[PDB]
Amino acid sequence: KVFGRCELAAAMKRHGLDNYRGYSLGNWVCAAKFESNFNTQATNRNTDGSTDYGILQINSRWWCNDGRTPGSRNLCNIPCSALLSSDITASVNCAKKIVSDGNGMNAWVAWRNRCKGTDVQAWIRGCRL
Ligand code: NA
Repeated sequence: KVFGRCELAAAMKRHGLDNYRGYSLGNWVCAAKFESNFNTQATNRNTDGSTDYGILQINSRWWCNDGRTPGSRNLCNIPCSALLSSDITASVNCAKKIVSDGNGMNAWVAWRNRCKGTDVQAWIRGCRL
């Protein structure tokens, strides 16, 4: 599924991500824009052979099991395939664990490089929320 901007903002809010760990909803929308372009089926292979999955490009190194990342953990206790669903519940639940891990949203390198410090409210501007 390819979400619209305000449609994803609404889905993230419904799943309790708005101001989760003090990150406003525009921070989450901005991260999703630059990680996946709002596509739940987004995948990206890393040079180390881990893979990033879904709207927030969650990595198999630590967070999900894909059976092909030697030495990796599955700290969200999910198959990485669950992160590709039209239903964002698994991605949101896992992102809550990631952003609690100690470096906040810096875990998302696209957030640090493209969202952090910017006018992230623009990402929810005009949305009925
Ligand atoms: Na893994």
